[PDB]
Amino acid sequence: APTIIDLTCTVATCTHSSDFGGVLTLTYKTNKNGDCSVHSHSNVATLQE
Amino acid sequence: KEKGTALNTKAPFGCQIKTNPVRAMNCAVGNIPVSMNLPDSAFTRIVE
Repeated sequence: APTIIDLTCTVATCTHSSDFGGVLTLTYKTNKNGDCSVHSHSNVATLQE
Repeated sequence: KEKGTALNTKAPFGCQIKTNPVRAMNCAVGNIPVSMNLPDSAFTRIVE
Protein backbone atom coordinates (compact mmCIF):
# COMPACT_ATOMS: atom_id res chain seq x y z
CA ALA A 1 0.00 0.00 0.00
CA PRO A 2 1.51 3.39 -0.96
CA THR A 3 2.77 4.98 2.24
CA ILE A 4 1.60 8.48 3.18
CA ILE A 5 3.69 11.08 5.04
CA ASP A 6 2.97 14.71 5.98
CA LEU A 7 -0.81 14.57 5.77
CA THR A 8 -2.59 17.91 6.07
CA CYS A 9 -6.21 19.07 5.85
CA THR A 10 -7.26 22.31 4.20
CA VAL A 11 -11.00 22.78 3.70
CA ALA A 12 -11.51 24.77 0.51
CA THR A 13 -15.10 25.68 1.41
CA CYS A 14 -17.68 24.21 3.78
CA THR A 15 -21.45 24.68 3.60
CA HIS A 16 -23.39 22.40 5.93
CA SER A 17 -26.04 21.64 3.32
CA SER A 18 -28.15 18.49 3.31
CA ASP A 19 -26.03 17.04 0.50
CA PHE A 20 -22.24 17.04 0.22
CA GLY A 21 -21.60 20.76 0.64
CA GLY A 22 -17.97 20.80 1.70
CA VAL A 23 -14.75 20.21 -0.23
CA LEU A 24 -11.45 19.48 1.52
CA THR A 25 -8.09 18.89 -0.18
CA LEU A 26 -5.39 16.78 1.47
CA THR A 27 -1.72 17.58 0.86
CA TYR A 28 0.50 14.54 1.39
CA LYS A 29 3.83 13.08 0.27
CA THR A 30 3.66 9.53 -1.07
CA ASN A 31 6.21 7.05 -2.43
CA LYS A 32 4.27 5.60 -5.38
CA ASN A 33 0.88 5.76 -7.12
CA GLY A 34 -2.29 3.77 -6.55
CA ASP A 35 -5.51 3.77 -4.54
CA CYS A 36 -6.35 3.20 -0.88
CA SER A 37 -9.08 3.92 1.62
CA VAL A 38 -10.21 7.20 3.16
CA HIS A 39 -12.64 7.82 6.00
CA SER A 40 -13.65 10.35 8.66
CA HIS A 41 -13.07 8.78 12.06
CA SER A 42 -15.38 11.28 13.75
CA ASN A 43 -19.10 11.46 12.95
CA VAL A 44 -19.68 15.21 12.49
CA ALA A 45 -18.71 14.80 8.81
CA THR A 46 -19.52 12.09 6.26
CA LEU A 47 -17.30 11.64 3.21
CA GLN A 48 -18.76 11.14 -0.25
CA GLU A 49 -15.93 9.01 -1.63
CA LYS B 1 -33.27 85.49 -32.46
CA GLU B 2 -33.19 85.91 -28.66
CA LYS B 3 -33.87 82.31 -27.62
CA GLY B 4 -30.65 82.19 -25.61
CA THR B 5 -28.75 79.08 -24.60
CA ALA B 6 -30.77 75.94 -25.25
CA LEU B 7 -30.94 73.10 -22.75
CA ASN B 8 -28.85 70.97 -25.11
CA THR B 9 -25.78 72.97 -24.00
CA LYS B 10 -26.42 73.39 -20.26
CA ALA B 11 -28.13 70.16 -19.17
CA PRO B 12 -26.52 68.89 -15.94
CA PHE B 13 -24.76 65.53 -15.77
CA GLY B 14 -23.87 65.55 -19.46
CA CYS B 15 -27.45 64.69 -20.43
CA GLN B 16 -27.72 64.60 -24.21
CA ILE B 17 -31.08 65.82 -25.50
CA LYS B 18 -33.13 64.39 -28.36
CA THR B 19 -36.29 66.13 -29.50
CA ASN B 20 -38.77 64.07 -31.54
CA PRO B 21 -39.64 61.81 -28.58
CA VAL B 22 -38.37 64.55 -26.25
CA ARG B 23 -35.98 62.82 -23.88
CA ALA B 24 -32.66 63.12 -22.07
CA MET B 25 -30.19 60.29 -22.71
CA ASN B 26 -27.06 59.11 -20.89
CA CYS B 27 -27.94 61.01 -17.71
CA ALA B 28 -25.22 59.85 -15.30
CA VAL B 29 -27.07 60.34 -12.02
CA GLY B 30 -28.05 58.09 -9.14
CA ASN B 31 -27.94 54.34 -8.65
CA ILE B 32 -30.11 51.65 -10.26
CA PRO B 33 -31.13 48.91 -7.81
CA VAL B 34 -31.25 45.50 -9.48
CA SER B 35 -33.09 42.42 -8.21
CA MET B 36 -32.34 39.19 -10.07
CA ASN B 37 -33.86 35.72 -9.78
CA LEU B 38 -31.74 32.88 -11.12
CA PRO B 39 -32.27 29.19 -11.90
CA ASP B 40 -29.94 26.76 -10.17
CA SER B 41 -28.89 25.48 -13.61
CA ALA B 42 -26.92 28.71 -14.08
CA PHE B 43 -24.79 28.10 -10.99
CA THR B 44 -22.00 25.52 -10.75
CA ARG B 45 -21.65 22.74 -8.19
CA ILE B 46 -18.82 23.13 -5.68
CA VAL B 47 -17.91 19.46 -6.12
CA GLU B 48 -17.17 20.33 -9.76
